[PDB]
Amino acid sequence: ARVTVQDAVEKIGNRFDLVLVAARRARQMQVGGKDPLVPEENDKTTVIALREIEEGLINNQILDVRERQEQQEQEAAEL
Amino acid sequence: RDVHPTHYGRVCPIETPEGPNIGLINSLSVYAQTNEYGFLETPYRKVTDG
Amino acid sequence: EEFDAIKIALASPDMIRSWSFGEVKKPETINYRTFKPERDGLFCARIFGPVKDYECLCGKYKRLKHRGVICEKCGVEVTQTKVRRERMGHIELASPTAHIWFLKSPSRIGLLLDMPLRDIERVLYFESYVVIEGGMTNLERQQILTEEQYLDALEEFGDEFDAKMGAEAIQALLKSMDLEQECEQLREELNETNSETKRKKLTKRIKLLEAFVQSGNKPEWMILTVLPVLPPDLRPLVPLDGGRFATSDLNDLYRRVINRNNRLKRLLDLAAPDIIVRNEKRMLQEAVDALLDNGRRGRAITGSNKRPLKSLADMIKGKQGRFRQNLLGKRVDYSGRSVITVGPYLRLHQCGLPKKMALELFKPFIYGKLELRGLATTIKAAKKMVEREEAVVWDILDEVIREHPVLLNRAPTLHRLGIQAFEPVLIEGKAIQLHPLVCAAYNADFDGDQMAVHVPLTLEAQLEARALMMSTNNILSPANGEPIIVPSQDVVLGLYYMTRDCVNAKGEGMVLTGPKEAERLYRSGLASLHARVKVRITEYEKDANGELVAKTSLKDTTVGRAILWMIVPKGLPYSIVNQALGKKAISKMLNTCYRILGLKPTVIFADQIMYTGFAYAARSGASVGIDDMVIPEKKHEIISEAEAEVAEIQEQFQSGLVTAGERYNKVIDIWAAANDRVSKAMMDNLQTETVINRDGQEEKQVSFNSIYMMADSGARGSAAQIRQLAGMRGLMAKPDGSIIETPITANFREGLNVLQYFISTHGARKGLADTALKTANSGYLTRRLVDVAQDLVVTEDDCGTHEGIMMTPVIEGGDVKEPLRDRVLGRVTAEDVLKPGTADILVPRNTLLHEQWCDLLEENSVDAVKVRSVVSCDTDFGVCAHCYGRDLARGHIINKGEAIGVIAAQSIGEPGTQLTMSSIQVKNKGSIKLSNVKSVVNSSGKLVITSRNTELKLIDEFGRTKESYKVPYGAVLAKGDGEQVAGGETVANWDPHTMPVITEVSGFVRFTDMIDGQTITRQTDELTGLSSLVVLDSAERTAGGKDLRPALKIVDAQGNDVLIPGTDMPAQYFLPGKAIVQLEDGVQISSGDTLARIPQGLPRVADLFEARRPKEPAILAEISGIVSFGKETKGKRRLVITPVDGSYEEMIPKWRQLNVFEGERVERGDVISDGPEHDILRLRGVHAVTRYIVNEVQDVYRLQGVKINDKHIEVIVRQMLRKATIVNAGSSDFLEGEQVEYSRVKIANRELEANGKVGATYSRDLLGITKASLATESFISAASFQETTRVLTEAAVAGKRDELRGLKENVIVGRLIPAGTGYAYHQDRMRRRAAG
Ligand SMILES: [Mg+2]
Ligand SMILES: [Zn+2]
Ligand SMILES: [Zn+2]
Repeated sequence: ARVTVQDAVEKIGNRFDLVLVAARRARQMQVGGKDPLVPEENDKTTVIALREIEEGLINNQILDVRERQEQQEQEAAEL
Repeated sequence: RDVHPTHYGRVCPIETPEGPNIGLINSLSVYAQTNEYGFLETPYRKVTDG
Repeated sequence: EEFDAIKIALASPDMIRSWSFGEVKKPETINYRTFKPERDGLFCARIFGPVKDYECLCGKYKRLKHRGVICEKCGVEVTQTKVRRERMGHIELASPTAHIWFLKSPSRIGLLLDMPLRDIERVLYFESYVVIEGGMTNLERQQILTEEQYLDALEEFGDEFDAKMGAEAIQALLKSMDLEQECEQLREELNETNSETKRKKLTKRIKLLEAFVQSGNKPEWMILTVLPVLPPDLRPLVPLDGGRFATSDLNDLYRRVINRNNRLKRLLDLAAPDIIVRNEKRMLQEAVDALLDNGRRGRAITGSNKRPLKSLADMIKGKQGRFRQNLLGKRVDYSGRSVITVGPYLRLHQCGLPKKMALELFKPFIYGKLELRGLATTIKAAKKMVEREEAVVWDILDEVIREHPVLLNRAPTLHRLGIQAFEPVLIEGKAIQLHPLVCAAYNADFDGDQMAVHVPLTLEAQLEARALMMSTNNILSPANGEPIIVPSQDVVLGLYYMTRDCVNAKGEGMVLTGPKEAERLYRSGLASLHARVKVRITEYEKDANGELVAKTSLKDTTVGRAILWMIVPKGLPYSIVNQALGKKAISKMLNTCYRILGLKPTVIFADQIMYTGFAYAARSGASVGIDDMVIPEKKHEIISEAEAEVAEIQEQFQSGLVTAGERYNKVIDIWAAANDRVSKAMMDNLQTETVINRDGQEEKQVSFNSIYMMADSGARGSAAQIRQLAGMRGLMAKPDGSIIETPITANFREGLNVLQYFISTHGARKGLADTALKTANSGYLTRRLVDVAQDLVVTEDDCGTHEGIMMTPVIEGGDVKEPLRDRVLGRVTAEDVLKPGTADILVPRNTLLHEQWCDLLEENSVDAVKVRSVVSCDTDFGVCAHCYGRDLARGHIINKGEAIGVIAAQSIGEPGTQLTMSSIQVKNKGSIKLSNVKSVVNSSGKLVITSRNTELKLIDEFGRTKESYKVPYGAVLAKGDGEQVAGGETVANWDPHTMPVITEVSGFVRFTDMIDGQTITRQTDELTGLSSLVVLDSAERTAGGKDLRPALKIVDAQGNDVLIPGTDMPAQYFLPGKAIVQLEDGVQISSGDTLARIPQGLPRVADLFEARRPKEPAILAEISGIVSFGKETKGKRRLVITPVDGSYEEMIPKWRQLNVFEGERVERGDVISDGPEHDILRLRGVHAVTRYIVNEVQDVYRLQGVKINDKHIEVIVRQMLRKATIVNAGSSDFLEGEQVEYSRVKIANRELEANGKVGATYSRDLLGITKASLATESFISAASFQETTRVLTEAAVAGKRDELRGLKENVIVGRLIPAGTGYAYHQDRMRRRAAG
């Protein structure tokens, strides 16, 4: 959280992907403004994204499975 | 930039700057004046026969 | 927008007109009153652009009445402005003139023609003519003709020869010539006579000729005919605020072309006489080069400043230009400076900040939040609501601030940890607050050293300031395995007072129940910080698997030692806090804390070691004065007892006995021999002089001095710094630096003399004039160390290739020096390695070597193991994590994506600033090893050797060596190798002056091959009588026997030569000078007795990396075999070697002493001269090349107290070896050296099964590392920093291109760096090339 993002690296496996997979996560909530999964606890968007990470909730695949159902469910709406 | 035994009496060993001009600037000690030529003199007392 | 690569070539004069917009024909810039751009001028609107919005000059086409219409009266359009930077102008010359990058420097144009620059300089200066083309074959091309011999070439023939004297005369020589006739005729005779110094010009031109062929460059463009003019936002003409103007320099320089070109085309119209038109075209190239290189060709050119001008290239040359100062480093918004100050209440991830600084800095972030609040309505409204002091201004400020971390910076940056990223806390001040514990990370203290501040505005870098650079992510420095939160001054002192073992405190002996209740007793005045009290505790261990197992025990401990147990998170023994807790124990007590419990407890822990360290100092109080420093009474007599002796050898010096050196070396000793004992004067008088009485008579314990508790703490110094206070302060010296005869008898407690203060400046002003230029020499050395490492980023997990270097200790010289396990620690094993009970292989060809697997190797007595280095890794364009082991900074398995080199280039160049300031005896008992030995049993019984490679090494019985020392060729011993040697027994002995020529064979002597007057003298011993034929030195004797090698033949009674045991080689000593053979004729000498005796830094680091050979290289043995000697001193001695089956004779400076004799056998890997020792790369392997260098410069740091992991230097040795000279051909060129990786490419496509053998074999090469950055495939990586004129000539003659692959390339162009967070990007860019 405020002090530590080490447990956030024993989840993914990479210090640099954490800079990417949280930024891809928080950009759906910075200006995309979606619902967060953890409660807020009066924190900015970068802190709820890392608190999301520790319980195994936002991965590289979970950032893409969440969109790929959402892509075709949007692409079953245009026609 | 460094001292030498003729410095004593004429030029102080403690009022220099520190950085890239440490050995270029000096300051003359309180008792000295100069010559008609411009070489520094510095007083002493003589001892005639003890 | 986006572009893949770039390209550079010579620009044609057709390309220039297609680049441009209009021909600048008049020097007028602005009129004298109407400040206006000028028609057909330099700032012209008809060429370069518009200025005001949709507004022409005279007022015909305005206000979008006529969209695409030029005001044809004045020549000016209406269109969109700000093209005054993009839109270049041009100019067409009348006489063509020459580029100065392509002429002055090889010349690269006269180098093309093999024509001298002095042959050019009669032509392009208008001194004498030259031929263009002899029509008749009587003359030949490239022939300078003087103007008087030109008329003879006129009046002979007239029409059958063509010759000018002009720049056109060189221009005609480029249009005329062909290359396919030349470059296949240079092909024709490269095979005729390939002698090198003629063939190296056949190497360079078949480059240079065929450079132009396949690329598309032409050398016609190499002499200018058209010029491009800089768009006037690069050459402005600006006013000041006071109506005064100030221009760029190039408006002046461009002016000198357009006038002097004008008074040629007008002077052509009037047909000036043929003397003057020459000087007309002289001045153009005088003033064209004034643009390119002001002070290059002749005398410098200055103006009204009376100082030289900044040229066109001087905007790219040096650090005054744009590569070194305005592209890599920059200016920056969103930043500021202030002064530092401490905080004893910030936690580690926090830091202070002013309000007035942040509210002024975070002004773009407030104006977004106020509209989301709506108290401010618009933007200009919200700016108004800053000055009006709203409570919501400081309720949005903190709400902007919270979880937005912030960089801080300090100069000089010396390594990675100079920049960090804390979290803000506000305070009501105007000075940047800072944690105290980060002062080890900066080598800084609080004397007003300012610090920068920076904000990561984007989302992504804000995460980098939290995931990468947040100050609790990185505690462990990349130099070693000890952290950088070694507690600095008072936290190491507040402990050392508190943990102590005296008997003074009341309450000692009764038992307590828990470390809570000591609060109830010590504060009440029934307890003392140090009182030795039995206490029952409850510690915790992890003897299960990650699970706490309880135990509870009692400890006869002290009270202050017990209160530390209130914090420590139940994993450490009570024995770890059972000491005095100096700086030695505390830093390991963090190291052992995260050795066991992981990282995150040791960031909470160091927080609560700082809060106590001031708090029990605030109980204690540390006070100093004059009374604390005590002089013992043994000061009067100890100097007086030598003061009677300083007149003693002076009185010898009045008797005329002692020389200068023997008296100077004795007056320096006895004046300082007692100074050695003034440490013994203050030890027993000031360590246990205390007398506190406690249930006995007295007590001998620790001191109550409050000084020796400060140095065993670790705050400032140790027991050598008190010697300048309590005793006398050593000796003194001159800034020349010779050691003084009379040292000091006074100090800082009694009072020095007016002369003792005079000469004290000498050691101090020099001592600051030394280091004030020793910070320059490291900011040099760092800057090129980061340039060889600018390509190094990991690629793959494994190469899986052959094994590499071998891990052994460095224990030579004295005792243990480096533990093998620590050099083992952090790595991956290379070879399948076992335990000393056979075949217990602990690796599956690779194991990560952390500290518990290091404990296994310390357990077994085995001490040799192989570990992959960067040399045995062979992934292209990177290294592998299976050959790096542990990233020392993060402290676990190195991932994929990280940098390698620049962390080591920050590691190695950091403590360069902190750096610059007989008989061999056995030590203990054990085993004996001395191998690679051929020796003899002497006339005394013991091992006497007659070989070079032998030396003594002392081992224990287990196998792990204690000592080793060099023994000379021919050393007399007292025990045998492979025996038992007791401790303290004299093994070896030899005279230092002589190197023995001791007889290994045993035969009679005979005075052969020397007759007195030819190669020798007769020097009989007038005292003894015993003297043989006395050989003389190299210059005194007669030349009539100087071609005859003088040999005392070993003969027997029949007349033979007594052979060596084993060989049929004759045994006679070809004895060189000064070697007086003792015994006369007919005497049998033994085996093993002398026939003749032969009696007699940081720029040091800048040899070891800058790839320099010494001035006195010690030659090795080229090829082995039975060697003879050679020629007699035609400059130097030659060496006739004849191998056992193989195939050289070369110079020898014979005025030094040789090693191997005229007929002795030598093996490769042996010096043939004496001295210090590229050759070891030429004839030996690869690993031993890296061995001597790593074991020399890491050795330097141990001498002056630094520790650096040897991998960092090994990282450079891989970047020190990139190239490979080639022997054969068939696929490519023949002998030019090339990239070793690419030399491993063409074996894998052509020497592999496409063809049986068509390739070319190759060794390893070695550049200087200051030019290995200049000798590169990328060129802007080489043009950014050094010699920018040269590297942009040769890049353009060949038609190079770049791939933007180095990380200095992606940073200048605004791209993302190919490392770290951006490496996971750049491979998608890399995979999109191969797929589309
Ligand atoms: Mg300071
Ligand atoms: Zn107009
Ligand atoms: Zn490898």
